[PDB]
Amino acid sequence: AGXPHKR
Amino acid sequence: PKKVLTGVVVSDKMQKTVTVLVERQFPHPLYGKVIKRSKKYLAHDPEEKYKLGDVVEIIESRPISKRKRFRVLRLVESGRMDLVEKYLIRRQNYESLSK
Amino acid sequence: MIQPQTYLEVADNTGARKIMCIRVLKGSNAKYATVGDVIVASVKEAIPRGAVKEGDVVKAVVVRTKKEIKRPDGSAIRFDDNAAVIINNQLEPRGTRVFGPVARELREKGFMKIVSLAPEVL
Amino acid sequence: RNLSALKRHRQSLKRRLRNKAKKSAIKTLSKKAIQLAQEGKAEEALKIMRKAESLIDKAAKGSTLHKNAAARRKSRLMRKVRQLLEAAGAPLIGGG
Amino acid sequence: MVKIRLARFGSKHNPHYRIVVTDARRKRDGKYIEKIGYYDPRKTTPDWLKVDVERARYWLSVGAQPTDTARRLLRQAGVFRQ
RNA sequence: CCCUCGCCAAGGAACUCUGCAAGUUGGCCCCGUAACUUCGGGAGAAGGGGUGCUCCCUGGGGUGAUGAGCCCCGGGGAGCC
RNA sequence: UUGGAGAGUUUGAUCCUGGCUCAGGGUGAACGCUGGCGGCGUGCCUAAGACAUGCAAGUCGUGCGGGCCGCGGGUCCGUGGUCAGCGGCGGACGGGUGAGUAACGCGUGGGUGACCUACCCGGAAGAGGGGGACAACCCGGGGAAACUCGGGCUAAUCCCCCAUGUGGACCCGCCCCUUGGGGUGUGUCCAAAGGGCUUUGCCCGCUUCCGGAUGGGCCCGCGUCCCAUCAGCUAGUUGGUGGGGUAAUGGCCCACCAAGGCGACGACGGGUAGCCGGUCUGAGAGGAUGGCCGGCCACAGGGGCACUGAGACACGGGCCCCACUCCUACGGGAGGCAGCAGUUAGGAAUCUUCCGCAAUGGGCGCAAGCCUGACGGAGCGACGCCGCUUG
RNA sequence: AGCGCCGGCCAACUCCGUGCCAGCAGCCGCGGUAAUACGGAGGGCGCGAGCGUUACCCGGAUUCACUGGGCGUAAAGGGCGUGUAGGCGGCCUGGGGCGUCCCAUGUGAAAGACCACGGCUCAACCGUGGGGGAGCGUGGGAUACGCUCAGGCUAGACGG
RNA sequence: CCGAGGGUAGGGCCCGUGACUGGGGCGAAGUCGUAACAAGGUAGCUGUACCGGAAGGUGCGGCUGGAU
Ligand SMILES: [Mg+2]
Ligand SMILES: [Mg+2]
Ligand SMILES: [Mg+2]
Ligand SMILES: [Mg+2]
Ligand SMILES: [Mg+2]
Ligand SMILES: [Mg+2]
Ligand SMILES: [Mg+2]
Ligand SMILES: [Mg+2]
Ligand SMILES: [Mg+2]
Ligand SMILES: [Mg+2]
Ligand SMILES: [Mg+2]
Ligand SMILES: [Mg+2]
Ligand SMILES: [Mg+2]
Ligand SMILES: [Mg+2]
Ligand SMILES: [Mg+2]
Ligand SMILES: [Mg+2]
Ligand SMILES: [Mg+2]
Ligand SMILES: [Mg+2]
Ligand SMILES: [Mg+2]
Ligand SMILES: [Mg+2]
Ligand SMILES: [Mg+2]
Ligand SMILES: [Mg+2]
Ligand SMILES: [Mg+2]
Ligand SMILES: [Mg+2]
Ligand SMILES: [Mg+2]
Ligand SMILES: [Mg+2]
Ligand SMILES: [Mg+2]
Ligand SMILES: [Mg+2]
Ligand SMILES: [Mg+2]
Ligand SMILES: [Mg+2]
Ligand SMILES: [Mg+2]
Ligand SMILES: [Mg+2]
Ligand SMILES: [Mg+2]
Ligand SMILES: [Mg+2]
Ligand SMILES: [Mg+2]
Ligand SMILES: [Mg+2]
Ligand SMILES: [Mg+2]
Ligand SMILES: [Mg+2]
Ligand SMILES: [Mg+2]
Ligand SMILES: [Mg+2]
Ligand SMILES: [Mg+2]
Ligand SMILES: [Mg+2]
Ligand SMILES: [Mg+2]
Ligand SMILES: [Mg+2]
Ligand SMILES: [Mg+2]
Ligand SMILES: [Mg+2]
Ligand SMILES: [Mg+2]
Ligand SMILES: [Mg+2]
Ligand SMILES: [Mg+2]
Ligand SMILES: [Mg+2]
Ligand SMILES: [Mg+2]
Ligand SMILES: [Mg+2]
Ligand SMILES: [Mg+2]
Ligand SMILES: [Mg+2]
Ligand SMILES: [Mg+2]
Ligand SMILES: [Mg+2]
Ligand SMILES: [Mg+2]
Ligand SMILES: [Mg+2]
Ligand SMILES: [Mg+2]
Ligand SMILES: [Mg+2]
Ligand SMILES: [Mg+2]
Ligand SMILES: [Mg+2]
Ligand SMILES: [Mg+2]
Ligand SMILES: [Mg+2]
Ligand SMILES: [Mg+2]
Ligand SMILES: [Mg+2]
Ligand SMILES: [Mg+2]
Ligand SMILES: [Mg+2]
Ligand SMILES: [Mg+2]
Ligand SMILES: [Mg+2]
Ligand SMILES: [Mg+2]
Ligand SMILES: [Mg+2]
Ligand SMILES: [Mg+2]
Ligand SMILES: [Mg+2]
Ligand SMILES: [Mg+2]
Ligand SMILES: [Mg+2]
Ligand SMILES: [Mg+2]
Ligand SMILES: [Mg+2]
Ligand SMILES: [Mg+2]
Ligand SMILES: [Mg+2]
Ligand SMILES: [Mg+2]
Ligand SMILES: [Mg+2]
Ligand SMILES: [Mg+2]
Ligand SMILES: [Mg+2]
Ligand SMILES: [Mg+2]
Ligand SMILES: [Mg+2]
Ligand SMILES: [Mg+2]
Ligand SMILES: [Mg+2]
Ligand SMILES: [Mg+2]
Ligand SMILES: [Mg+2]
Ligand SMILES: [Mg+2]
Ligand SMILES: [Mg+2]
Ligand SMILES: [Mg+2]
Ligand SMILES: [Mg+2]
Ligand SMILES: [Mg+2]
Ligand SMILES: [Mg+2]
Ligand SMILES: [Mg+2]
Ligand SMILES: [Mg+2]
Ligand SMILES: [Mg+2]
Ligand SMILES: [Mg+2]
Ligand SMILES: [Mg+2]
Ligand SMILES: [Mg+2]
Ligand SMILES: [Mg+2]
Ligand SMILES: [Mg+2]
Ligand SMILES: [Mg+2]
Ligand SMILES: [Mg+2]
Ligand SMILES: [Mg+2]
Ligand SMILES: [Mg+2]
Ligand SMILES: [Mg+2]
Ligand SMILES: [Mg+2]
Ligand SMILES: [Mg+2]
Ligand SMILES: [Mg+2]
Ligand SMILES: [Mg+2]
Ligand SMILES: [Mg+2]
Ligand SMILES: [Mg+2]
Ligand SMILES: [Mg+2]
Ligand SMILES: [Mg+2]
Ligand SMILES: [Mg+2]
Ligand SMILES: [Mg+2]
Ligand SMILES: [Mg+2]
Ligand SMILES: [Mg+2]
Ligand SMILES: [Mg+2]
Ligand SMILES: [Mg+2]
Ligand SMILES: [Mg+2]
Ligand SMILES: [Mg+2]
Ligand SMILES: [Mg+2]
Ligand SMILES: [Mg+2]
Ligand SMILES: [Mg+2]
Ligand SMILES: [Mg+2]
Ligand SMILES: [Mg+2]
Ligand SMILES: [Mg+2]
Ligand SMILES: [Mg+2]
Ligand SMILES: [Mg+2]
Ligand SMILES: [Mg+2]
Ligand SMILES: [Mg+2]
Ligand SMILES: [Mg+2]
Ligand SMILES: [Mg+2]
Ligand SMILES: [Mg+2]
Ligand SMILES: [Mg+2]
Ligand SMILES: [Mg+2]
Ligand SMILES: [Mg+2]
Ligand SMILES: [Mg+2]
Ligand SMILES: [Mg+2]
Ligand SMILES: [Mg+2]
Ligand SMILES: [Mg+2]
Ligand SMILES: [Mg+2]
Ligand SMILES: [Mg+2]
Ligand SMILES: [Mg+2]
Ligand SMILES: [Mg+2]
Ligand SMILES: [Mg+2]
Ligand SMILES: [Mg+2]
Ligand SMILES: [Mg+2]
Ligand SMILES: [Mg+2]
Ligand SMILES: [Mg+2]
Ligand SMILES: [Mg+2]
Ligand SMILES: [Mg+2]
Ligand SMILES: [Mg+2]
Ligand SMILES: [Mg+2]
Ligand SMILES: [Mg+2]
Ligand SMILES: [Mg+2]
Ligand SMILES: [Mg+2]
Ligand SMILES: [Mg+2]
Ligand SMILES: [Mg+2]
Ligand SMILES: [Mg+2]
Ligand SMILES: [Mg+2]
Ligand SMILES: [Mg+2]
Ligand SMILES: [Mg+2]
Ligand SMILES: [Mg+2]
Ligand SMILES: [Mg+2]
Ligand SMILES: [Mg+2]
Ligand SMILES: [Mg+2]
Ligand SMILES: [Mg+2]
Ligand SMILES: [Mg+2]
Ligand SMILES: [Mg+2]
Ligand SMILES: [Mg+2]
Ligand SMILES: [Mg+2]
Ligand SMILES: [Mg+2]
Ligand SMILES: [Mg+2]
Repeated sequence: AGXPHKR
Repeated sequence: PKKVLTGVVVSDKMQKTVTVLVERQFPHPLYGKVIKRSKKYLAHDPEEKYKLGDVVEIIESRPISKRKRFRVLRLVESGRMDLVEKYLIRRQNYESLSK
Repeated sequence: MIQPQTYLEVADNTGARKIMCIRVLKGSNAKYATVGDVIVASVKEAIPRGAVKEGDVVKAVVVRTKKEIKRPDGSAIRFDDNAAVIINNQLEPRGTRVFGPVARELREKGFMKIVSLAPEVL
Repeated sequence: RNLSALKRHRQSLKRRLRNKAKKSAIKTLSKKAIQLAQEGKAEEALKIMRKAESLIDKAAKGSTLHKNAAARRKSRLMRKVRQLLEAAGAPLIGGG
Repeated sequence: MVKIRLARFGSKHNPHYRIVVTDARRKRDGKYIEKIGYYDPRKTTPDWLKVDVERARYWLSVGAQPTDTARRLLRQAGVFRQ
């Protein structure tokens, strides 16, 4: 939850 | 009256403190049999005069530290390392109880 | 200067967090979207149990940009992120709150609801 | 929508500043006196220490300090002064 | 302060009080310190009032405060007789 | 215009057969590290914190003498840009 | 010795074993069909979901100074009110709720030589001299508002210094005791506030101190559910020293040193649950349960925090963060029903936006009195028990 | 004046309609053309401003068995040893007094429950009084049994 | 300094759901064979192993809860 995540 | 208990000393490995192992007997509330139950108290030994195997009396008192709420009141017996072995064998048997 | 692939924070409580612009709804072939321009977006990150969820194709209006927008009075304004507000086909916001400041350009562009819900209009 | 709670809130602030100011001085002069006691500076320490003691018990007159708090704070002040001056010279004046 | 007052028992439309010592901050029908007598205001029985008087004076001596309508039922029981 | 090189607003793979190329990361110290496994590993997984200079206090070693000097490995405290 | 009933069903039939099932009592119930009256009870068990509107905590002019207003005159006093302000006391009670909590939380018995207690009671002593501030008010910007900023005046039980020291507090001595208990001596430090009448005196208040009483805090023994298909847990962890902190003990908190502490007598973990007096059942032993009433605990939209204070880390007080809702004149601001009614959502399902302070009780006050959705009553509902009718 | 019910358990039976249909049902079971078991009717049983149903608790359930159960073949002896903790442990004498027993004493709030009396015309509800236990604190006592400590024995056990 | 919480990164537990897949239970009158109950027509059961549409068969060892 930045910023893109992995999940 | 400040509660007074009696027990052996199972640990001397602390500064100004010994572990006193008190036991008590009572009948089972439902099955009537008389059963044993024990409890360790961290007692105050400020003169560091008490050692392993000593059967001593402890008295309820104001808190010395967390967990430390009894003072050693008087010696009773000495050299009861036979009871200390019973305690240590049990704690030792716990290694055979894991997985 | 938002274009397809651009990520944007959502400055509302619709449950979305990050959207990626997939179209600039401005004529046949607009290269960029600035403040006040509507985009089409995929919802790339949402919080659980929201109005929108990850994978929704939503519309949103750009409410502030990291590219400074210039003003006829010779001044400019710039923000620390690109943010947008999720809307419906009637240009109304789909949430009840908007977070952070928005650019006054929204008022003249026809987004009176958002401007009111904005804590600051710069 | 109202109350005399608004008033009791205004008063709480006035007494907050009144309490804070007293405790500030109590802390200042005590460290001041203890600092001299370490240097000793025996006379100057005790002359300050009295003004500390005076302000302490002056706080226990109202709601700033409880009696046993003043007593506790006084007990440790004189207790620290003597043991520092014992690494030096005679107390000369008073408070002992 | 500790007080001496009426803790209404009984039922609806059937008042029956106990003259009792309790803390003023205790609730009306709450845990009292000691019972010093009962009182039937409706006078439905030969003895609708009763006070220990010996105890009612102990608590009185140590600082208990009666109510205004409890002061009467101790007066009417002669707690104050000099 | 070509080669080799430097930087670039906003965006950030949308380029393209392919992130090709080039960015990114990067040494040491410390913390910490998953599936799974043949129990060795996977592992530098991942991820993170530290890194300069000044002053003060201090532990151990080599040499020598046990000391000074010289040399090596450290620990704590307060600061400066 | 006041207390103990059993039956159906496996077979062609039998005895046994064994499960299933029924007759009983119970409920904060709900649902169907039905319904006349009264009494005493009792009624959101689900979303501790979300809430429109009124109300649920104020009071004292016998502490102080004013603005207004009427009352008796000389714009001077007195007076009655009235409105905020300053200053007291109350708002920490009472009322709601059961989310959290398997805990010294509760229960039960104890410890405090380790402690506190406003108003009350009892005994002792005292209230003597000076000074000062801030609101109200006057003046000036801002705003739709909430509302606030600035400058200047002033009183008091408001703040401060000095004096007095019955006394009390502190350090160091010695005495008794024996964890910080009670003495004592030198040094050191700490008091106050006045108002109202009927005035060589009373009354309400003030001040330091001792004791009582009451309400608390803290500590310990024993007790307190399910899962071992949770078996190992622990770095402030366990002890020590010094110090901070508090009314007070304590790793409660910090520095350092020691390497300890706990666990099959179930640690750690997971699940569920507020606990009790009691309630239901039962021959008892036991089982099940903890709504209404009483006691204790916990929470006050979700969290963190302290302030004021005898007492709160405070439901209708304050600060900050979050989620939500709201008004707005679009610049900006507000809110916290698990108080009493009431709305909506959820649900099989659970009430009147009633009356009154007359009574009991509480806050304030010299008192009259004021406030009191606590409370006393009324309302709705066969929800329950009891009584009564349709002869 | 209503509601349930009338096969057995379980108190209350006949007629018609239906024909493994429609339906009933807590368990066993009813309905296939003569159904006291389905549906209606008459009659009957039981309660009565209630009567039934669903849900849940205890009871029957001696079916978690302390009171108060079992394990050859019904469900149930570990495949067998060895042994840790633990549980249990022979005859005699003495010390202590922990368990255990006795007496006194403090606590065990009110309410509730229970007995007595009384107040609302009775009752429910409500008031007054009486009776207390267990558990735990303290003080005193008893010592058979269990425990501990000390001393002796040889019948268990081990050894030659 | 601590600090609600926000953020980055990586673990553990639990619940729901998932193309497809595995068996299980139940279901008046389906298809295949007849394994078991009689010596059930190869005594049965059994642990294991291998095989076979299916019950099952066979091997090794065990049991009688096996007929005569
Ligand atoms: Mg957001
Ligand atoms: Mg979601
Ligand atoms: Mg996705
Ligand atoms: Mg929106
Ligand atoms: Mg934002
Ligand atoms: Mg706006
Ligand atoms: Mg300072
Ligand atoms: Mg004080
Ligand atoms: Mg009535
Ligand atoms: Mg109270
Ligand atoms: Mg450059
Ligand atoms: Mg660029
Ligand atoms: Mg850039
Ligand atoms: Mg990218
Ligand atoms: Mg990027
Ligand atoms: Mg690509
Ligand atoms: Mg290209
Ligand atoms: Mg392409
Ligand atoms: Mg492509
Ligand atoms: Mg290629
Ligand atoms: Mg490459
Ligand atoms: Mg590079
Ligand atoms: Mg590099
Ligand atoms: Mg590289
Ligand atoms: Mg992984
Ligand atoms: Mg992997
Ligand atoms: Mg490995
Ligand atoms: Mg490894
Ligand atoms: Mg791999
Ligand atoms: Mg490695
Ligand atoms: Mg790395
Ligand atoms: Mg490594
Ligand atoms: Mg790094
Ligand atoms: Mg430099
Ligand atoms: Mg060195
Ligand atoms: Mg050296
Ligand atoms: Mg060399
Ligand atoms: Mg050498
Ligand atoms: Mg050297
Ligand atoms: Mg029976
Ligand atoms: Mg039978
Ligand atoms: Mg049958
Ligand atoms: Mg059979
Ligand atoms: Mg049969
Ligand atoms: Mg047969
Ligand atoms: Mg037959
Ligand atoms: Mg039978
Ligand atoms: Mg049976
Ligand atoms: Mg049977
Ligand atoms: Mg029943
Ligand atoms: Mg009904
Ligand atoms: Mg009633
Ligand atoms: Mg009623
Ligand atoms: Mg509700
Ligand atoms: Mg309930
Ligand atoms: Mg509830
Ligand atoms: Mg919801
Ligand atoms: Mg809602
Ligand atoms: Mg009102
Ligand atoms: Mg005043
Ligand atoms: Mg006023
Ligand atoms: Mg309360
Ligand atoms: Mg209530
Ligand atoms: Mg309520
Ligand atoms: Mg209640
Ligand atoms: Mg709860
Ligand atoms: Mg738990
Ligand atoms: Mg546990
Ligand atoms: Mg506990
Ligand atoms: Mg306790
Ligand atoms: Mg207690
Ligand atoms: Mg107060
Ligand atoms: Mg008073
Ligand atoms: Mg003056
Ligand atoms: Mg002045
Ligand atoms: Mg001003
Ligand atoms: Mg303004
Ligand atoms: Mg103004
Ligand atoms: Mg001023
Ligand atoms: Mg003396
Ligand atoms: Mg003075
Ligand atoms: Mg004075
Ligand atoms: Mg405790
Ligand atoms: Mg316990
Ligand atoms: Mg200490
Ligand atoms: Mg700690
Ligand atoms: Mg530390
Ligand atoms: Mg250490
Ligand atoms: Mg234990
Ligand atoms: Mg839970
Ligand atoms: Mg619950
Ligand atoms: Mg709970
Ligand atoms: Mg029974
Ligand atoms: Mg009974
Ligand atoms: Mg329970
Ligand atoms: Mg309750
Ligand atoms: Mg109620
Ligand atoms: Mg209750
Ligand atoms: Mg909270
Ligand atoms: Mg709420
Ligand atoms: Mg809040
Ligand atoms: Mg909260
Ligand atoms: Mg204070
Ligand atoms: Mg609280
Ligand atoms: Mg409050
Ligand atoms: Mg608060
Ligand atoms: Mg509220
Ligand atoms: Mg504010
Ligand atoms: Mg404006
Ligand atoms: Mg605003
Ligand atoms: Mg602003
Ligand atoms: Mg503001
Ligand atoms: Mg606010
Ligand atoms: Mg607020
Ligand atoms: Mg309400
Ligand atoms: Mg309602
Ligand atoms: Mg509704
Ligand atoms: Mg509904
Ligand atoms: Mg009601
Ligand atoms: Mg009243
Ligand atoms: Mg009262
Ligand atoms: Mg009154
Ligand atoms: Mg009064
Ligand atoms: Mg009012
Ligand atoms: Mg009212
Ligand atoms: Mg009421
Ligand atoms: Mg109802
Ligand atoms: Mg009725
Ligand atoms: Mg019946
Ligand atoms: Mg028959
Ligand atoms: Mg029957
Ligand atoms: Mg019959
Ligand atoms: Mg036919
Ligand atoms: Mg038909
Ligand atoms: Mg039937
Ligand atoms: Mg039935
Ligand atoms: Mg026919
Ligand atoms: Mg027929
Ligand atoms: Mg026939
Ligand atoms: Mg028939
Ligand atoms: Mg029948
Ligand atoms: Mg029939
Ligand atoms: Mg009736
Ligand atoms: Mg019923
Ligand atoms: Mg029975
Ligand atoms: Mg039973
Ligand atoms: Mg049962
Ligand atoms: Mg059973
Ligand atoms: Mg069974
Ligand atoms: Mg038995
Ligand atoms: Mg049996
Ligand atoms: Mg065998
Ligand atoms: Mg085995
Ligand atoms: Mg053994
Ligand atoms: Mg034994
Ligand atoms: Mg024996
Ligand atoms: Mg004994
Ligand atoms: Mg009782
Ligand atoms: Mg009796
Ligand atoms: Mg009893
Ligand atoms: Mg006893
Ligand atoms: Mg004794
Ligand atoms: Mg930090
Ligand atoms: Mg943190
Ligand atoms: Mg965090
Ligand atoms: Mg944050
Ligand atoms: Mg995870
Ligand atoms: Mg399948
Ligand atoms: Mg066929
Ligand atoms: Mg065959
Ligand atoms: Mg054959
Ligand atoms: Mg055969
Ligand atoms: Mg065969
Ligand atoms: Mg075989
Ligand atoms: Mg074959
Ligand atoms: Mg064979
Ligand atoms: Mg064999
Ligand atoms: Mg044979």
